[PDB]
Amino acid sequence: SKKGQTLMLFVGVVDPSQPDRSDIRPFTEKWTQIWQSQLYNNHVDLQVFVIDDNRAIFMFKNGEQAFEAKKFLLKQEFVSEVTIEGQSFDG
Amino acid sequence: QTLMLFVGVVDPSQPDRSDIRPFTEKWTQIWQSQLYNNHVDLQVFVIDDNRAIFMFKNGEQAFEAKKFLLKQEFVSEVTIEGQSFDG
Ligand SMILES: [Cl-]
Ligand SMILES: [Cl-]
Ligand SMILES: [Cl-]
Ligand SMILES: [Cl-]
Repeated sequence: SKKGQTLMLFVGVVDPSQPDRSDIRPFTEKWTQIWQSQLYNNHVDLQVFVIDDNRAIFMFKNGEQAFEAKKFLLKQEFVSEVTIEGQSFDG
Repeated sequence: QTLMLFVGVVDPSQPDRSDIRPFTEKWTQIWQSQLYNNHVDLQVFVIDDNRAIFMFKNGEQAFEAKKFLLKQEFVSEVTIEGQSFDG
């Protein structure tokens, strides 16, 4: 069982070597898994879903850690943006 | 185990358009409400202008919802995933 509401991140990826290119799925898959590993080693457990060729969702086991994860991701070269969202309605 | 559904939405009156956020927001709310009136509680996370995640913390209810959603005119696709953290 979890403590707290469910939060996730959306994480955009840009390859600076090809900056206007959105169809970079291999690169997004590579780097999101690396970031997941680095976050795991900082004691932040999350599940990754690659939902576009250049965008992924990180779902947290503990939503309290969403800000630590956003802060980490925004330090990474290939992260273009990061937003945090909770549930859309009231269910 | 918590289960979730990835739900794709299509507006047949705006065929081949993904920029249908108002329609997606309306219909995901309606489906959530209809399921709640039959005792299935879920949370919606809208993830694109035509896609949402429905999360079922009573996990088994996800298969009931999947059956309900796949027969909706405005649902293009529904896939089911389990919540799982490496460890
Ligand atoms: Cl590391
Ligand atoms: Cl994962
Ligand atoms: Cl944000
Ligand atoms: Cl909700």
